[PDB]
Amino acid sequence: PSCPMLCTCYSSPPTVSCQANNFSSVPLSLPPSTQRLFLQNNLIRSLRPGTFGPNLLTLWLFSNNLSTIYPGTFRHLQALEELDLGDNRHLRSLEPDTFQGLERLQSLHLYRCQLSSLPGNIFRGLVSLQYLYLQENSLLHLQDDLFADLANLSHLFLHGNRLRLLTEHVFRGLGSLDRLLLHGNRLQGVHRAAFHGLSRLTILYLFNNSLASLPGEALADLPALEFLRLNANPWACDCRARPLWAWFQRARVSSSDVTCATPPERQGRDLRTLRDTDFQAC
Ligand SMILES: *[C@@H]1O[C@H](CO)[C@@H](O[C@@H]2O[C@H](CO)[C@@H](O)[C@H](O)[C@H]2NC(C)=O)[C@H](O)[C@H]1NC(C)=O
Ligand SMILES: *[C@@H]1O[C@H](CO)[C@@H](O[C@H]2O[C@H](CO)[C@@H](O)[C@H](O)[C@H]2NC(C)=O)[C@H](O)[C@H]1NC(C)=O
Ligand SMILES: *[C@H]1O[C@H](CO)[C@@H](O)[C@H](O)[C@H]1NC(C)=O
Repeated sequence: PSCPMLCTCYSSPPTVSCQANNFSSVPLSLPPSTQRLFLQNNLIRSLRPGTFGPNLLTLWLFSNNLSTIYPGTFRHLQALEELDLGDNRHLRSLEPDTFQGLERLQSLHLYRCQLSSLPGNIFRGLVSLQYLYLQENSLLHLQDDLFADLANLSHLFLHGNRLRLLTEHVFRGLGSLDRLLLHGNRLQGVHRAAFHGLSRLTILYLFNNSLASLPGEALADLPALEFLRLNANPWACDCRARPLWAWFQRARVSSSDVTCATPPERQGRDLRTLRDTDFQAC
């Protein structure tokens, strides 16, 4: 059985290229030796157990039409290092054990799949994961401990969702994280301890959200921070600004503008142009 129907196969490494055939299902008779499987740009609707072989290292399923990944689909892909399920606009939800088995996975792409929520334990056990792309879904909340096992995660992209709050332990377990992108949500509130333990984080984007203030304790929990983007938020330059203002007095970081939206008498000024005297009556 040497190459799946309408695909092209290569031997070093063992690769099966099945891109752009308008397939409705994953082709049959995948050689067990296959390490790279390229199924992007098809119209595949469902995935089931018994479809993928155990030697896969790379599996690209982006730009398909997936709506259901049945239980057990990925369970025996112990070796898998990269899984891209991005751009499946009707996917919508994932069952809680979808990634069980994938303890060697290093990159997981879930961008643009209409996810509105995730199971709280969906990323459990993904101890190898270094890159997780969840941008441009419709996510409304993230639970505490949603990433708690992801000790090696370096990039977490959550921009372009519908998040309103970051809770106390939403980022617990992310001790290796280097970049956290949360721009283009609707964030209104960040818990004072939401960034606790993010000791290696160097880049934080929070621009284009609905933040009127941010707690001073939270920036202080980012000792490694190098670049912060805070622009396109309705910053309140009243007594609420004092902790962020104070942090910026000491901070050595690159930053965007932090433009006051309110009160009218400070609208348009940068929050760093305020002086100690402006906060004396707080
Ligand atoms: C892409 O997947 C979507 C969602 O499963 C399909 O839209 C469903 O299509 C059937 C028509 O056969 C309807 O019963 C459902 O109302 C549709 N659901 C939604 C949410 O639109 C669509 O047919 C699929 N297209 C291809 C080419 O695979
Ligand atoms: C601010 O962020 C939002 C994402 O919430 C951006 O908005 C919308 O953004 C685009 C249209 O301008 C489209 O790509 C989307 O279909 C639409 N999405 C949502 C969820 O509303 C908006 O562009 C961002 N603004 C800037 C200047 O970056
Ligand atoms: C798949 O490929 C064609 C031709 O390039 C594309 O335009 C078409 O819409 C796709 N097929 C189906 C069945 O929709």
